[PDB]
Order: sequence, then structure tokens, then C-alpha cells
Amino acid sequence: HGFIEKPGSRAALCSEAFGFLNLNCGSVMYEPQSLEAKKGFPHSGPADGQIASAGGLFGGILDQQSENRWFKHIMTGGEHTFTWTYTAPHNTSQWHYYITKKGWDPDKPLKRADFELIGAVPHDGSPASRNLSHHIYIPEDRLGYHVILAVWDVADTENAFYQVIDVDLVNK
Repeated sequence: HGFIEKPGSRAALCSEAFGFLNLNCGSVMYEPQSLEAKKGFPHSGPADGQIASAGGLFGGILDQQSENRWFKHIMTGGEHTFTWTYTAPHNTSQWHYYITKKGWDPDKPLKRADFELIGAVPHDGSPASRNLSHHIYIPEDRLGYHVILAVWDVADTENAFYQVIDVDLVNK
């Protein structure tokens, strides 16, 4: 299982030294970046593989009320840099990520209007593709939570990692 290194270490907020009477970590902290997905059955994890039927997309509303729901992290506006690293020696073919926008028009197809692509990084060559770290701007004028949909494709198998991560993006 790989993990997100930056922005900021979630482990510092996991320790009971951050409040004791108040802490927010749980066992889900071990693999929120590397939720394992599998072709076919059994599904075993949450409702996914159902993007076309939107069973998984509309299920994301219920996932925000799930026992397995991850601990959302607040970030303020301005530019921020995300860095991920993997503990797996297995090859990676491609990885890409999206964010959700609440407030879709009812006239527009919700299946599309719910999320937007903010980055796709195939694995090819040169030091350009070697860049695991990427810059994302966070709005300085708006507040609200977003779900990051992310996929990490492992070339050494037909199986891949599909994960969803709540972030709360606020003004300065």
C-alpha cells in the first residue's frame, strides 16, 4: 500500500498527542490512497465498477455517511503541492484524478456534471513522466468539501487501485 506524503503528514494529526480527548484517525488511516480494486467479482469493497450506471456515483453520497468514510482534511486557498509515493516495486502504467463539484444544474447530466478532470499522468519516459509530485491551485474565494476520485493503474496485473478521498477546500 502506497501513501500520500504531502501536503502535510496526516500522522501528526493521528497521534493522541494532538488532543487525546479529541482525535480523528482510526484504522482507515493505513490505506486511504491504496484502496485495492479487482476486476469482476467479488467486489468486496464499496460500490464501484458502476460509473456508467452511476450506481457508484450516486453511492458516493452515501459514502459520505459511511462507517468507512475517511477523515476529511481542510486546506486553505493558494497553490499547493501534492506528493505521493508507492511501496510497491510493481510497474505503473497510468494514474489520474478528478474532483467533484456540488451544485450541478438539474438540466445537465448529473453522471457527467458531478466530477471534473484536474489531472492525468501516464507513465512513459523522460524526467517529465518521472514527476510524481504535482501542483494544484485551491480557490482563495470559495469554501466547500470535494471528493477526489483517483485511479492508480498497476501494469503488472489486471488489477488496479481505485480510491475516493474527501477534502475540504476553504478560503484564506
